[PDB]
Amino acid sequence: MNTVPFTSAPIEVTIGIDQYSFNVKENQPFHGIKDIPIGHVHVIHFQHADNSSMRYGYWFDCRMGNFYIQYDPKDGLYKMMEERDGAKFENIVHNFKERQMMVSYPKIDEDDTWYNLTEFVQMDKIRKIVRKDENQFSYVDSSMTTVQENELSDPAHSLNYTVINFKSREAIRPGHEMEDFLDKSYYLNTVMLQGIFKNSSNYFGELQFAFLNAMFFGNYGSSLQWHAMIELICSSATVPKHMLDKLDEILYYQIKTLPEQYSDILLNERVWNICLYSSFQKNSLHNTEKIMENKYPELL
Amino acid sequence: GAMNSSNYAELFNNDIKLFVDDTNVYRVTVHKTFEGNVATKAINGCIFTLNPKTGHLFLKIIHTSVWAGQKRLSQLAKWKTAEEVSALVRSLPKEEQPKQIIVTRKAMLDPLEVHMLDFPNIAIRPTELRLPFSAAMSIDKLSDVVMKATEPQMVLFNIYDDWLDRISSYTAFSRLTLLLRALKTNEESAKMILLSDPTITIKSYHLWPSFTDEQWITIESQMRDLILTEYGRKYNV
Repeated sequence: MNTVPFTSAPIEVTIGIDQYSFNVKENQPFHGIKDIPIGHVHVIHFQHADNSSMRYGYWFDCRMGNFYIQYDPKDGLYKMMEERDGAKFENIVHNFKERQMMVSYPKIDEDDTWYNLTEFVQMDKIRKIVRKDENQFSYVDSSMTTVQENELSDPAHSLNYTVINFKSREAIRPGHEMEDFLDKSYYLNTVMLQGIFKNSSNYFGELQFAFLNAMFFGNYGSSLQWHAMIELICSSATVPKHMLDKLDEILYYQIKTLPEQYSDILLNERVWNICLYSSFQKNSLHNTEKIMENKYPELL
Repeated sequence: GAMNSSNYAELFNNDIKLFVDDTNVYRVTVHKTFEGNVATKAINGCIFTLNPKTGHLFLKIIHTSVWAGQKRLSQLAKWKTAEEVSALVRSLPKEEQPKQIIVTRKAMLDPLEVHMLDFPNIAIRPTELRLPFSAAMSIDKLSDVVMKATEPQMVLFNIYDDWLDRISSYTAFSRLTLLLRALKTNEESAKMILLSDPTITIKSYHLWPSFTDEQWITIESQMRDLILTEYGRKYNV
């Protein structure tokens, strides 16, 4: 059970840790988050009380180092940093725990929600989408644009999601125009799975990461990527049976976790109607179709 | 964006452009079977690819053999159209390739865009204009070469005959769209108007009769009258 200590909380802020969140008052004696489950990535995210614009946060894995949060009054945000001195860090955490100035990661024993949302998500893949090689953790915010969005302007602050474009030479074999456009199986299986991602686990990891950035930061480019990766599978007539079964589980937990009040902005009507009712896989996503019909029948 | 009443003069500028109309690509007769079910029988069709500035018509004849053993023919017809338009562009010298292709039906956009991926600088555009190019098969010489075809064939025409010697490409296009709109609304009446005077003939190398400038004014008036009559009938107004 790992800990992310906070130096202090000088500005009033809503702090998120994965799907949980806590309001902290200006100068409230708050010194961090303990009992963080080992074995998963995690995200610690922020929304200032005085500027509900720019949700921002940090993806990290406590197996990779000792991380803490400290407010920077110059850049005006909570920053993640690595403590390289193990003994200084253990002494900081032990003191804050003794003074009970830390919130406990509030996981119910029965509850596999976080595992289910991050099953294929790996820190090493996050660090290739979010390029800042001198840190072991990754900063994401509401405003960061994707490589694909940029093509259509600061490269160092981009989300390097895999570009998916249904009307591209990458997607369409010369001589198989109609076949490849109406059945995206060669784009899914040869170009994306065999070629770029190497396996379904890396594809799902990027799909799950895109969703989580959409949900936690309202990152529009991430929402675009999540839907594109769903549509590429649903629009393929030939998909391995293990992948369809796994996709139904992935999407079920994503739709289950989505705040009810954000379905209007975070869910693309066209993609979901096409995926559940028109696509090759209209009958392959039973769990997802049932939760969508019970939770968001207006969208459909 | 969309070609409309607003940007109509753009058709007659010096940027090469083609209209593509796929209406007549997949053509069928619907009939009863012996068992009293319904079946279709395909007949030869054509792609109508027109340069509105020069009148050059690339009439690609679609022989019924194309459809043999294929499913979802109305879908396939759009992709076959886009394949043949792409092939036509690739066959043209670079300086003759269009800068824009305007499709008369929005359902042609995705098929043509995907077939033209190798030409990122050729703009594929829809139109808000309700153009009467479906009536091309009411032009006897075009109908005749399509029906007689025994294999896939491209036939080249000038749909304006020699009109551009006397009139601009704006005026020529307006005369063509009026003739085709009349043929579309009441074919029999339009054909009667065009052939009524036995002394005005169609040249072997032409599609339309050899009207003088004054006879064209009379003809164009007769076509306008035909169209408005039919309209009052259609709508009881």
